[PDB]
Amino acid sequence: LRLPPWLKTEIPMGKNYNKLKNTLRNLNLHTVCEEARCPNIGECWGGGEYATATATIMLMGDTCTRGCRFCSVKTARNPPPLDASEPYNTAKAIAEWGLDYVVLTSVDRDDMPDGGAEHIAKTVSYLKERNPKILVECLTPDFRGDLKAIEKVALSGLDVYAHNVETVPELQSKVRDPRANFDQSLRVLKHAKKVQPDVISKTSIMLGLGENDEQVYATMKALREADVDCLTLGQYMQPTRRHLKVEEYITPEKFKYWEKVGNELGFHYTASGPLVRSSYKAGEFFLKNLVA
Ligand SMILES: C[S@@+](CC[C@H](N)C(=O)[O-])C[C@H]1O[C@@H](n2cnc3c(N)ncnc32)[C@H](O)[C@@H]1O
Ligand SMILES: *C(=O)CCCC[C@@H](S)CC
Ligand code: SF4
Repeated sequence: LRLPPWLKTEIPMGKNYNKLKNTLRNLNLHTVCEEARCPNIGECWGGGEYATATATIMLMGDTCTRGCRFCSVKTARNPPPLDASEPYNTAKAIAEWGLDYVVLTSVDRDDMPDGGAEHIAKTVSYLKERNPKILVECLTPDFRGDLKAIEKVALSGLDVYAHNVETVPELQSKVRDPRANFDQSLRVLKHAKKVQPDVISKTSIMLGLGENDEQVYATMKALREADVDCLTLGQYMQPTRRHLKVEEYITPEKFKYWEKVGNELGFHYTASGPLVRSSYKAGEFFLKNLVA
């Protein structure tokens, strides 16, 4: 039981924030920020000085078919069916908020035959046909290794394909649902490079789940062997008392250390920090390292 000082946040202020909160409920859309109970809700939904207010619309309802021990998203054996109007409503809300870069994610839908690859592809297609110059990033589930489902999402005009390994291979069984493993997540990023050679790969790992420095170095080196372009490192924070406890709060100095090691291995940009999540300032990192 430890409580750190550098992981403290603020109660969400509602200057430019209720516009996003009321838009998500007008279209009956969900977001991973509210379900996962992220502390960076105020920073991402409301730019302090000059930060475009962005969000992470979570598709296919607020209930996941999997039960990951680090995630607080609701889990049910059979979630409600797909909403056909979700891909169309998402494209309207994103263009309404004036975003030049958007990130989209969804819960795992193991009950769907394609796992929702067609539903995600229609959300990106409706969003790119409406605004061709907008940048889209998809935080895609593993689809249980369905190479056809991964191909359908990667060929939807996607700019950055994102799928997280979450933690080191030695902690896949304790942290993630058994339907997801380390080698499976790498085959999601590898196949996205084969089907779409000009795509940008991106993944996110979490620290504080019992991993050591030796295990983290081998994971990043294996990701570079998978030709993964981008990497994200962040401190795992306990969502609820029912979930996993934090094992070790990584110091901000060591968080900066892995940023240099990522630059050594050749990662196009390594975003590391205690509060750094997968989509945390993802558009700001795109403008600083992925142009030229
Ligand atoms: C809910 S997942 C959605 C992607 C997809 N459903 C999957 O997991 O394969 C979105 C992100 O939230 C993050 N997340 C959930 N709970 C977290 C926590 N307690 N601390 C840090 N990150 C968390 C995970 O890292 C994950 O990458
Ligand atoms: C608490 O740590 C949950 C963090 C959720 C991060 C979402 S908003 C983006 C990956
Ligand atoms: S797959 Fe795991 S991390 Fe993703 S929404 Fe479901 S329980 Fe949460």
